[PDB]
Amino acid sequence: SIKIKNAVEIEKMRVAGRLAAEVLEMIEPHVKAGVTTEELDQICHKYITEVQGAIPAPLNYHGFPKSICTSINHIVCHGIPASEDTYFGQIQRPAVLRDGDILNIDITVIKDGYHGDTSKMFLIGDVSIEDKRLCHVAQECLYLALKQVKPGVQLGEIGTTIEKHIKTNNKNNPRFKFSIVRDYCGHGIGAEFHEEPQVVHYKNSDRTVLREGMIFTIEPMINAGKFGCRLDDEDSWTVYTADGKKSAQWEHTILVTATGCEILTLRSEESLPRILNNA
Ligand code: NA
Repeated sequence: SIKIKNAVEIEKMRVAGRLAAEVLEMIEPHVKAGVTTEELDQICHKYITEVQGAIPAPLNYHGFPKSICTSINHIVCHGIPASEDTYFGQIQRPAVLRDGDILNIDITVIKDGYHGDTSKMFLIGDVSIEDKRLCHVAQECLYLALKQVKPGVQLGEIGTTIEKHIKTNNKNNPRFKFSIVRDYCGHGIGAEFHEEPQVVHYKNSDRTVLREGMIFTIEPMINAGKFGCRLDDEDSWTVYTADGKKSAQWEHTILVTATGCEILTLRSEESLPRILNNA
C-alpha cells in the first residue's frame, strides 16, 4: 500500500533528507585521486553517527558491510568501500580513486525512524568528455523527471520522460549514446526503506496516480554502453555493467506537493529549486 505522510512525518522526512544531502556536502573535499572508498566510509560513518546523531541505514538494516555505497566507473550501484582494488574474475572491483574516474556516493540516513536517500556523481581530476557527458545527461534525466511530478500524474510518465530524454540525446549525439538500466528502480520511502510504489526509469505505462504526501526516490542509472548488468556473486553486492563501460546515477528523495514536488535531499550546489511548481 502507498503511504501518504502526515505533517509530522513530512517534517521528519525533511530532516532526514537534509542530513543525507549534508553527508554528500561534507565529504566533497575528501573525494580526490589516491583516497580509498574505505576512508570515505570512515569519515561519513563518523559524521553521520557523532555529528548528525543519525544512523547509516545500509550497515544497520540492509546487511551492507559498510555505511555508504561507493560505485566507481563500470560499477552501476552497491559498490563496497574497501582499502584495496580486487578482481571479480577478470572484472576490476576498484577501491582507490584515480584521475579520470567517476564516483557515485550513495547515502541512506535514518533520523527518528525516517529515511533520507540520495546519491551524486563526483568527477576525479581531468575526466574525459564522454564521462562528463554521461554524468551530465544522467543528472538531466533526474531533473526532467522531477519537472513532471505533481498530483494526478501517472507514475509511467517518469520513466517515459527519462527514456524520451535519452532517445533525444542518442539521436542528437551519436558519439555519446546512452542506455537506461532496467534492473533497478526508485521506490516509495519513509518509515521503511522500500515502500510502494516501484518507479522504473524506462518508458512504461504504469497508471499509479501521484498524490500529495507521497514520498519516493527517482534514481536513474545511465550506462555508456548497453543497459545490461552483472551481479558480483563473490561479494553479493557489487553491480557491474555487463559490457564494462561506465555508468552514472543521481538520486533524490522527493515529496509530492499540492502543485509539484519538494526535493528533500537538495544540495546547496544544485541549480534546481527545492520546491518545483509543475502545475
Ligand atoms: Na559507475
